[PDB]
Amino acid sequence: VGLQAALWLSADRLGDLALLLETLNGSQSGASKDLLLLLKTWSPPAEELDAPLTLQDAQGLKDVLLTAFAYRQGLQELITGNPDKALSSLHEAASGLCPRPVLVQVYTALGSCHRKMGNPQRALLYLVAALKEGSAWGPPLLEASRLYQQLGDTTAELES
Amino acid sequence: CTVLLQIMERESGNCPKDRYVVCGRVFLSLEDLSTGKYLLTFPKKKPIEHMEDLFALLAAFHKSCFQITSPGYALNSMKVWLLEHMKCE
Repeated sequence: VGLQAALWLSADRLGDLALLLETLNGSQSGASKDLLLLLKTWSPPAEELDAPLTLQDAQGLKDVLLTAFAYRQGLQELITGNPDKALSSLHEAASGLCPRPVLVQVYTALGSCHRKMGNPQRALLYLVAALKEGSAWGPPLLEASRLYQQLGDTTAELES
Repeated sequence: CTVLLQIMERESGNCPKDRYVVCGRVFLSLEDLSTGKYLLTFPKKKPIEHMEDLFALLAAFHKSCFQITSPGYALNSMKVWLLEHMKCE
């Protein structure tokens, strides 16, 4: 089911996905139309008893799904232009299985969220953190450019 | 027994200030232990509500300290390991 749902989440079938998971947990969780709550509620069943081996387990996939879905949702909420609903899910992304490029992109993404809210000093904080932790530091320099443009500090924008 | 807290200062190379202090005096007997009263005995005696009992296990038990460094992920698994796999209160 995890892999299946991974295919659908790679292919953007979120309407069918949440319904599948509604079926998976008790359908009393029917009005819980949110995905990410539903992914957390999803509880793979066993401690995986002495069975044939496998390259990956149900738990390591729930741990991959929570971070993938929360990242993708945070970028959709950003681009659609609601950078207050973002912060919650873009923090729930780092609070999980978050590889070091996924972390770099969450930090840039929160720089963007803060720039849009008009909080340049916080956005500078997250962008310096993204520079530090990352080895892929293009997008951070871009977000700094866009933030100094939004402000006016044009020599800084140009240096970025 | 009698309990003696000894103290030695380090900065002053005069060896000056050894404020001994005799802090109480401890009696035990087998008649006491036979009625418990001082023992720490495992399970069911879970809900530790005299904090001395907790400081006893941090004193009696063997201690080892590990640094964990993930160079390529983040580290939020620890509380889960601790709370779900180890079922910690």
